[PDB]
Amino acid sequence: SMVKSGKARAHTNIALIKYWGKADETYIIPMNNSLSVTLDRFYTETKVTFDPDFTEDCLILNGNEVNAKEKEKIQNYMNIVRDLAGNRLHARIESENYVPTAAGLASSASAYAALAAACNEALSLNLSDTDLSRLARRGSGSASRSIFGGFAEWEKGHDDLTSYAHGINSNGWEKDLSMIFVVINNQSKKVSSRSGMSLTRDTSRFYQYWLDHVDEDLNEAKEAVKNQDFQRLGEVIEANGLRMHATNLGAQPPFTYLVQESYDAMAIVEQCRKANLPCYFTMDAGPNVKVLVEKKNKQAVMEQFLKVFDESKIIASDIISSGVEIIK
Amino acid sequence: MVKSGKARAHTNIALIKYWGKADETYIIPMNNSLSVTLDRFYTETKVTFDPDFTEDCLILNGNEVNAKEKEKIQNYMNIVRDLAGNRLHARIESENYVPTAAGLASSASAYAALAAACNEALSLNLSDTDLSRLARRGSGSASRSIFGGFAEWEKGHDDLTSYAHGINSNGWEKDLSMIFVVINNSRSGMSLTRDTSRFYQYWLDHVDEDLNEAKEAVKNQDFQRLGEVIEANGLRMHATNLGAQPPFTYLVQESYDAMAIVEQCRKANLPCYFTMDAGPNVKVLVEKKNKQAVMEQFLKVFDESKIIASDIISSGVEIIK
Ligand SMILES: O=C(O)[C@@H]1CCCN1C(=O)COP(=O)(O)OP(=O)(O)O
Ligand SMILES: O=C(O)[C@@H]1CCCN1C(=O)COP(=O)(O)OP(=O)(O)O
Repeated sequence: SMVKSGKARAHTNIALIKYWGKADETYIIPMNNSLSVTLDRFYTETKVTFDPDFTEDCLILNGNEVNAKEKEKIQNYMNIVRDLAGNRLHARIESENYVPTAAGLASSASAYAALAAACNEALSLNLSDTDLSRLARRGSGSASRSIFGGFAEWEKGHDDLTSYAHGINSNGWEKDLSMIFVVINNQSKKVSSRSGMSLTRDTSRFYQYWLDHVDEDLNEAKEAVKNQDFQRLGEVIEANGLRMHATNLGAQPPFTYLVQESYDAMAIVEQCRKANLPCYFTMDAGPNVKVLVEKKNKQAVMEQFLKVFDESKIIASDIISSGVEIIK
Repeated sequence: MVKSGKARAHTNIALIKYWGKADETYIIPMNNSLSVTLDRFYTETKVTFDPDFTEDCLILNGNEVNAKEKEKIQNYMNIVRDLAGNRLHARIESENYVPTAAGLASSASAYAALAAACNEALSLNLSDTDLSRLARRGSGSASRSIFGGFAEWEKGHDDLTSYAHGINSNGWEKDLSMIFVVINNSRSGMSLTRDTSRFYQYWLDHVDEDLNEAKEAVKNQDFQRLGEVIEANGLRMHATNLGAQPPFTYLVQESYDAMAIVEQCRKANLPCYFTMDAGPNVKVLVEKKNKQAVMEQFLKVFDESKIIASDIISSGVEIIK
């Protein structure tokens, strides 16, 4: 009778125009806008239960305790929630990732968007989509975008109030598109995108080059979406993604997320283009290659990869039209 | 009635990179380049023109050359026949003094030595300029190996104007060394990149400024200043390949491991700077006074057999005998 709960499902998203580097490390304010598509196949379901008897926040992930470290980090995030709601209630958070994390797919975007929405629901905060995006953003930058379906854009702003995402209307175009995930063999050594982007943003000799072109890329991609022009969107996003990886090469000292196998998959995309199967690739904080393709060519493109790659390593998802949702 | 000559040329490493051709037929580059010539790695080549020879023969390290190289040699020798004004075919006996199967060895020392050997054999008395032009026709990088120490290849605009020259640094080269880090996993890569790379314009926009900064650092013997610009330039070159259609890279994780050690050395008062060519090997420029200290840092991580140092040689291509 004194316990408040809410549960939400939020889907992962992949940046076509990259978020890479922060203006503000504390509040997670980015150096540039980003543009993403939200994936139907992969998502996180998160329940939060607030109870006055709880003395601290507890996080249960895929049925298992998290270590004292994750627990510490989740408690700090929930302080933001408590401050926002004006209460001192602690919560038990029970989360399930339905994201291929072992295969290298990121879950922080769906995780924080799900948590943000679940809290809004549990506490009856009535946050707008803008304020939900802002709350999610404090947990993970890319989470700001997972509040939304289809195409979404993160507006960088200049502070906590002005940095947030919104959904882009594409006249239903997202329903015609898909993404193929090529799972690429990589080392299982620890990697962090927050840490990588910070080293690059602070020291990279090629970071200015990234900054000088990103707005142009973004405008070009947005214009391509307004026109449902697949080739035009693809060319700029593929180039934007490669420029992002270029910046890491200029870091002090340099680094890369790509491995030879990543390059083999890229070669396959170009082969597909020359054989009249339009598609374009992007890569994130890892070697996995993501292939944007029109839904009607999804299978034809997949068969080309399935010549080279194990069946288990080629995973396609549609792009979902709806945004974060409240569930049982 | 037999004409023979022998020459030794040393490999050189581009500090400001040659990457991309304006003209594929005459090997004219999109930009100037700046290299240092190495003491340790070289090619000795003997050429013999026998009227009784009907076809060009290349024996390399006691063995015969593959089909692609053989064809390349016969095409190149035609240029030499044309220049000389004879029709003599030649037996070429060439020896590479480099560590075996380590990704070293260079078209640069090979064609520079071949050019000088022919020059000697046929008594052409070519000026250094025209000798660099002849070497250029075999391999662009060979234009620079005619010289020792620092050398610059001036791109010019045709066969006559595109050649290298040696740079006088008042003996500065005697104070410098280069450490090779051998790591396991160009005309074709640079071709794809020059023709298709989405980032090639970025390369062209900055190369001339890098070159000037590099040449000015050399006049002042300013190691840190030279090092910083050449490291950035090297990395921009590999960036261009990332934007190629489709993208490719010469670097592997261990290449990045070596670069990280260079960075730690700098932070430990041991100035040194890296560069990479058309492969994963990392080359580290360092002053002689710090060579051993920097090598010790590498030997903490890499095997001794993989860490190979060379001085920068002051003299240029050289006739043997
Ligand atoms: O997907 C993204 O938006 C960008 C573009 C390329 C990959 N990437 C990332 O890895 C972003 O990783 P995040 O977990 O959102 O970083 P934080 O804000 O520090 O929490
Ligand atoms: O060393 C060089 O000067 C450049 C800079 C980076 C690497 N590199 C090369 O691989 C040049 O290789 P080359 O055999 O001279 O090229 P070609 O004129 O087509 O024969």
